[PDB]
Amino acid sequence: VKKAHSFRRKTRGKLSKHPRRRGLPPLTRFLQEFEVGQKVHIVIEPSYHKGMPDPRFHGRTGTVVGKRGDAYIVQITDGGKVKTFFIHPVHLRPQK
Amino acid sequence: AKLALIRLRSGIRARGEVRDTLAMLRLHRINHLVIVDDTPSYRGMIQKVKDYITWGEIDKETLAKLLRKRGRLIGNKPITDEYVKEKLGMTIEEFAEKVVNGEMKLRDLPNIKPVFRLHPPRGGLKGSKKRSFKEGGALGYRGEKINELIERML
RNA sequence: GGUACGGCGGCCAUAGCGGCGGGGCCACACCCGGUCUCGUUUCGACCCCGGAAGUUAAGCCCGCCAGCGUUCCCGGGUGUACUGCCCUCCGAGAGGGGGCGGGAAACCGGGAACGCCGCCGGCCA
RNA sequence: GGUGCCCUAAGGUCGGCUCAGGCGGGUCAGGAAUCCGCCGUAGAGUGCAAGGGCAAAAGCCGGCCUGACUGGACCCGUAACAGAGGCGGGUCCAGCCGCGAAAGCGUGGCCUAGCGAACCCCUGUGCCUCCCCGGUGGGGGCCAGGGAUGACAGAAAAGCUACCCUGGGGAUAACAGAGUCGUCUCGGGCGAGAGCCCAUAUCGACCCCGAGGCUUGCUACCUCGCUGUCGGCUCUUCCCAUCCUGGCCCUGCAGCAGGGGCCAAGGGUGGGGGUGUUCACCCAUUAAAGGGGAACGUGAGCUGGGUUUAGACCGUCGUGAGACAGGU
RNA sequence: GGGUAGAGCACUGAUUGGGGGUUUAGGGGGCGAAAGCCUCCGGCUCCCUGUCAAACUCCGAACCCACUGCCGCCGUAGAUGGCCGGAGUAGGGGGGCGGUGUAAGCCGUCACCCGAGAGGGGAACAACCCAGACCGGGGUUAAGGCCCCAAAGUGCCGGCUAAGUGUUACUCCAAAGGGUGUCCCUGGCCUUAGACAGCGGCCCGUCGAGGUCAGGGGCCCCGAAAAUGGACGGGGCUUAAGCCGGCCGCCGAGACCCCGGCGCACGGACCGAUUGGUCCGUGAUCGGGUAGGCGGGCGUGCCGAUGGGGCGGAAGCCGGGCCGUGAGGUCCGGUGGACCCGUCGGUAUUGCGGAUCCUGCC
RNA sequence: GCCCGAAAGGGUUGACCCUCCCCGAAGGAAACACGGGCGACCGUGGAGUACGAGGGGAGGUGACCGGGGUUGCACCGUCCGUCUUGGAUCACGGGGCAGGGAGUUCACCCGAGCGGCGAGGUUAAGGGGGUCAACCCCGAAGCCGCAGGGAAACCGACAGGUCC
Repeated sequence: VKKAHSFRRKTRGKLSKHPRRRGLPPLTRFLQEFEVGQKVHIVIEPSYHKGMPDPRFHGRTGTVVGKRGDAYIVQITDGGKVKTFFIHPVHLRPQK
Repeated sequence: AKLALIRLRSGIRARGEVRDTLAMLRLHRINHLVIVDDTPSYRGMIQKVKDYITWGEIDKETLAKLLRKRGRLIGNKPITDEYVKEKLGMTIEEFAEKVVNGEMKLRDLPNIKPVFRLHPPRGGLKGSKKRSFKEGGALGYRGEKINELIERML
């Protein structure tokens, strides 16, 4: 049967943890800062449900083009299209 | 070192990546030969096209013969001792010796075409086009034995 | 310069769990009371308040133990299982073989490991 | 495997605490449970499925509250890449507020299901407007909420045709062909054993390996105005997987006979009764009265009994018109 | 960044047997004076042994994806990209991968081919092998092949097969189980007398030289029955014209090399009544094509202009030549007896093989 | 191979054919002298010679050639149009010949190739003249544009300040 895409479809593994992390992350990640032009990996922490991008884009690398509130504005390319996301720094990781 | 690559097989019934890599190597047609410098970035592409080409390490005398008999300039004009002696200060044997053992690039000749277009081998390929040279066939890595084949194709 | 002293942290088990043995100006705890601050759907036990007669026994500090768990290394297992590309190779078929490239898991034997780093303070002399 | 809900708390926030089970202690029939200690990485619990997440909590126990609000902006998904009305979610700016010592959090439910265009209508709210001008009653417009289309991107909606018609279709059934062989038919391996005793004269379990495409099914490659017909009569030819006729072998072969096997397809294999029958059943003879293939051979060769076109009767079903892979 | 293959039992759930400890959640009885102090078939917690997972994971590839820098390729002869406009396409198939299904098939996926793709081979063959095609010539190779049909070997060396087995890369080939039929590699027990073969009650004289049991491989044999007359493509082939392990020369495409000719694309120079032309340069990186888009040319009837032809014979018709890729143009001869053509610019009932097309003739 | 010819095609101002000299792309021999290999064969030198598409020259000869009709031998070749994944099909249409026979016109909208005027552009109906359906002059009514936003009442802007 045909089934539409939703936020948590086929996310069993990708939004799961190994049972030796299991909880609140350390706080450096919560308190990261970023500059415009910095490349960032999109890596979702499944224990924090605010500022969560669609898991479809988990594993990609984008560029920061600004801030709004505590969230950063990240651009990616999907085909020819450019897409824009508001992501909490906990779901992000810098390149290098 | 300098590697000589000869194209042996058709691209009908090959994958598009293979076709594109051969085009990047300037090996568009059968029985065409290119000279390349040995590096990881070229070795990867060779490994990708391994089943459509032969390759090996070329020698200075064979390179000089090849420059004299099949070397061409823009316009498909042939290369001559006088042209060389003029635009540079060597003979062909000296230029090719250098090119082989470093110290000069082929491109250092103005208006030199990078593709050597050969004729098929005298007496035939002495192996099957469907197999590797090591197991008795024609395809893949030779060594100094690529020079024997070039001479038959020259 | 010293101190078997303490506060705020980082990396989050090579740091844990457990066992053994040692210590007390300063310090850190346990300890006695509860009128008052706060409170016990009953107990001043726990939280809070007031202070030290008194204790090194516990926590804490110090050193050790390879017992459990954890991470790393060398060698075997083994270039084994699996696998990307090509094949007028085999085989009735399934399924296998050859060339060029990648490459485990269990298990076995032998070694390292019973935390590392940052900031400011206190006390003795 | 679940939803088309439920909750003034199961919503917001602050504080404090830690679960299931097991063991050892006591009153108790299974005892549901109340009491004490230890161990104990979550085995518990969470408004609800499944998966994910969570331990000085996102769980338990309490206290104060109503951010389950107003005005607006930009993003993601449904619908990758690659277009979308409506729906859902995210990040913020202001306003007015809640919890809190404060930092902070709060735009319902720890995350992902719980619903819906145009046109018309009802309610709230304050403004614009109605044909020369000005009043009164009434009407129209802008904004917000609500009333439904589950065939859920949304017609207001029951049947028969055998008296049937048109346009088309092998994109799609009946039939011959083609494919396949579960099923079927015909075999085999081993040997449980049965046979006075003796595995294999004869019979051979349960498991395992195959041939054929003449039995039925499966599929949908060919053919929709090629011929669509079953059976019988007539006429020709082919196979052997042999009933009789010729020749042999073993036997639980005395003879007469039987049983089981090998070679062999040159010849034979008939006549009648009831039924449309093929088949099957029966009778008298007979050396025996074998079976299959050839578009289930053979309707530009015959027949037309059967095969529910148009007429008619019975039964049954149906309000009825009518129908019946039922009969006449 | 990711949990597939593989692997394993650390979670969830399945699953054999033993050796022990608590005994009982519980019906059976036994000495059961009665659920009894105590045991029997059974539950709980260990240890050793043996098995599993599409909806399990203490582990964990090959591979794929995004991004950074470099190598390579494309790009000022203007890419990537954006705007405007014109479409066609909504029945796909072969081959490889997955799920389902006895299977044939059904449903998806990759995007090499057929569709829309000539030529050389496989006997003929949509998609299996070689190889992508302007024209005229000369050469070398590919796939495969070399007894005759049929271009090129009755080719060479070592060995196997006796069944016409075979003479089949694929499209288009029957097993479980048996035979030591023959050629080979191994391992144990025998062997100065062993396996029988004879005279007699293990052996003396006997024969005297190798024998016997096990495992393994190569080729073949059995298992193996159908309908018109017949298929390694045919003839036929047996130290092969079959098979295995290797080798040596030849034949064979439109592919590759060379010479000449045509066109296209881009750039440039020059000459022009105006969508142009002659020439030069570059082209290993231009030269197949269905639906479909774009560019330039040929032909037909009438008008405004311009140049012309015709009784010393127009149009039309029959037969022949030359030019032109070509659609077509023009000349010669014959028949005929009154009108016709070229160029520039406009206009249109403007081009037929087919509609079970229409009218007429045969 | 048999047959026929016009002269529009060519040709005695030289058809065809024969021999010799020069240059020659890619490609490329053999005999022969030695040697390697059990052999089928190979290497060396002969030799990049002799040849070789083609590009030029010189002499002997003296009349055809190109073409056309029909036909023999060898090699190759399953008609045309159509839907269809797939056509020589036992899928549909298809005896022969000649003439006929299918993207037209108007109104509105979107674009383009060119041309005229230009902050303005353009006339309609109609009228006047003439050599009278052709030609010349007049005629801006209206339409688009020059300022928009807003349901409506209503309100009502940079003819240039900075940078790449």
